[PDB]
Amino acid sequence: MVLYFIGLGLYDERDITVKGLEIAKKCDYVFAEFYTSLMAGTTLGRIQKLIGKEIRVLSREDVELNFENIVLPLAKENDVAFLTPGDPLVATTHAELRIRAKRAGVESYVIHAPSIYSAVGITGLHIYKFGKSATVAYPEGNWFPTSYYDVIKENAERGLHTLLFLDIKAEKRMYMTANEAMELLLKVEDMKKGGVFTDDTLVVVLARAGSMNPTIRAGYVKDLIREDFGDPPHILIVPGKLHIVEAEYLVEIAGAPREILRVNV
Amino acid sequence: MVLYFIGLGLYDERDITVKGLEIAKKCDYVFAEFYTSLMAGTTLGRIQKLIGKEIRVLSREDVELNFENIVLPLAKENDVAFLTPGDPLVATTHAELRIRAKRAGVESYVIHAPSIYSAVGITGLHIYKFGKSATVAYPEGNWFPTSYYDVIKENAERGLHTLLFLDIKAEKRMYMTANEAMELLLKVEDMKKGGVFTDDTLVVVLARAGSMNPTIRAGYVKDLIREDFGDPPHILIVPGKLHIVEAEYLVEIAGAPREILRVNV
Ligand SMILES: Nc1ncnc2c1ncn2[C@@H]1O[C@H](CSCC[C@H](N)C(=O)O)[C@@H](O)[C@H]1O
Ligand code: NA
Repeated sequence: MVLYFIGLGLYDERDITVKGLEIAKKCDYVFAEFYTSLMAGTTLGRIQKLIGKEIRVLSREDVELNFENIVLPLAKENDVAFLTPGDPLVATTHAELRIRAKRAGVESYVIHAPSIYSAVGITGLHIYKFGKSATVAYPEGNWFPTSYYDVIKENAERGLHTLLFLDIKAEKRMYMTANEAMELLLKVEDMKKGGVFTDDTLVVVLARAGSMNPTIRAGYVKDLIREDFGDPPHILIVPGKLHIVEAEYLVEIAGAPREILRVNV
Repeated sequence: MVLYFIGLGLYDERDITVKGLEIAKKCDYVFAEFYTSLMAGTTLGRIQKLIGKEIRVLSREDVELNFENIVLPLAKENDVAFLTPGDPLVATTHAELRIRAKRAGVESYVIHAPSIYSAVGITGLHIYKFGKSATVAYPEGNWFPTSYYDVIKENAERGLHTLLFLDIKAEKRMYMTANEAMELLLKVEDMKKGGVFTDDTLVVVLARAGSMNPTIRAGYVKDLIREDFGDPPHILIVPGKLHIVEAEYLVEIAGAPREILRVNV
């Protein structure tokens, strides 16, 4: 009679909380999805071994179209868990799944876990200063989307930071690197020419947040565009004007050039 | 000879990640602060019991003025952990403490935990639609803070949601309720009269996120300003322009007036 939305956290199988683990262990059925994101620091096998339960993976369609025919029926006479990378309900369409549960007479509870939305605090950038967030999508065919560029513009204009999620093809396991995101943004700049993203723009790259050894690099596009940040997933941030304390952290921790202490403050 | 920043999570001791628990267990010394937030469902004893160590609790002054004199010296010869509610680097100034660590030749690692910043996802409001954040601070003497009012205005003009962290005076055991935040906001409106926060403004209250039954309520200020949302901590959110599914969730899950379903696109 109960459905548990449980977050898996950032990087590996140990990123789930103690509460999430113990609750999952007591569930009769455990489902998971890896289409909104993947756990690059672990495998399904390692997660299953840790939880001690067989885990049935669900595709995007399984969830978006048939959540009520696959997960909810079991939740009527059993304790069921639905695992997702990060913190539950962060992915835009997941909150609606709770309405589906209610509609079916099923109780649902949320067990939180670390999300990149909060984990980016490791970049030293004040989290109250982040503005609207966006996702950089690959152009294709006659389709060349650029809304994420306008997001950066509206945020930076008000001195706010822009968190940028990079395109991902979970099924094909293809990730968009920060390098690719930068090249794309430079391309969008040439078309819109709004003075939003150029070789002189300061950016921050966060990779493998949650791991014990994340990659945190900050610098100008002209110097980072071809730099190797390691294996995905990569997160890109376009800071607004910096707090001197933010800049100092970026210099001392993320290896940013001293130049930002005078140029971007 | 290392220093761990380890988040404890939202509500109780079980909100710590498995990674944080296992690392915290093997540390030689364990320090912690409980003034940046409130973990309503646990006690120091329960935390110590879970980690199996003696925890030395530090005050804001101990940290902000003497972190390098109390914590760092021990990190040079041992493995030290510094625990904090939620995520250690979110809406705190703890990030700067990593600079101090580095300058003392001490390596530091950050272990994230669920934060209120991402937990807002449980309100049904799209996480990427949040704009600049702010803190409703208690007036002191003749000093009446009001900047947070302007943040709401700026975000609202952009159709973005506003997350409002609520004040806390831990040494006086004072935790601002959403009710007090609303009262203070109406007073600021009377002063500025920008039509930003009135009896008719739709707001959302999230109380004790991290618990199994958090209080999630949405509605007009006039109706919620005196409602009892239970014990602290609370956060207040003034949504911007709503998507239909967001309104649907607020109505079905947060008990908002059915009339907000009719969004004025
Ligand atoms: N579980 C919870 N429920 C509701 N509000 C919470 C909360 N935890 C923190 N807050 C809010 O945030 C304020 C502390 S700000 C510090 C936040 C912390 N580092 C984190 O990552 O969550 C509180 O005064 C309160 O307004
Ligand atoms: Na945000």
